[PDB]
Amino acid sequence: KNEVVVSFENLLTEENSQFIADGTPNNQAFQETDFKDPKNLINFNHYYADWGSGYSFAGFSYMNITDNQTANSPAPITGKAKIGSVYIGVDSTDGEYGTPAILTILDTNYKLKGTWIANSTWAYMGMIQGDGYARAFKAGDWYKVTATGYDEAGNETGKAEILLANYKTDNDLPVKEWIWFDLTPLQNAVKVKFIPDSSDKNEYGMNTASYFCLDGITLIEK
Ligand SMILES: [Cl-]
Ligand code: NA
Repeated sequence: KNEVVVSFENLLTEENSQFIADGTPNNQAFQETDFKDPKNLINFNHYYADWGSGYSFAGFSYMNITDNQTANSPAPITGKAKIGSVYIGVDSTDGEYGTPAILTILDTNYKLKGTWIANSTWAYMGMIQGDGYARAFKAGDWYKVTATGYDEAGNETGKAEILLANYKTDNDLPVKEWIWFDLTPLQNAVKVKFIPDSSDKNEYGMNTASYFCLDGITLIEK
């Protein structure tokens, strides 16, 4: 069964750049658009706005941003992509005003094999020292990403999970590397939703940044 790695290389011309929607960002609400990879394998949804501090995204975004020092950076804590220079930034929430990151496989001969995943700098900084809204992690805290698969009609096909932090003691740290997230348990999913969660949460949702990163998204033939 042939494997293909989705790539957004050769799309960004400048350093420290990201996908920018065709529409006009506003400070009222997120607007939604989509982008597909150059091989027309997967459609990724993308939310965008500008609340007054510059372009703000949710859902998926391809970028080459390397800043792993600024407290609110969407860049992986590694400060670099797993493969090449381009990776995918994800800001995903579920619920009422939720902006979930849901990809759709377009070349339906393929299913997802998996992906590399890493913590965003924003989520990592929140866990190691807090960020006002988020509090520093201690024994018992965790950070998770759950992938839910669906068929074309939207019927659930399977679910997979991975931890990006799991503090057994006050002295532990979140995952600082790219790690492999096996997505074959989603079965023949066409649509895949990625939702982050944290032990640092309340009634309104999670306090740790709902930002994480993906790279080397791999498809395998069914
Ligand atoms: Cl648009
Ligand atoms: Na990459």
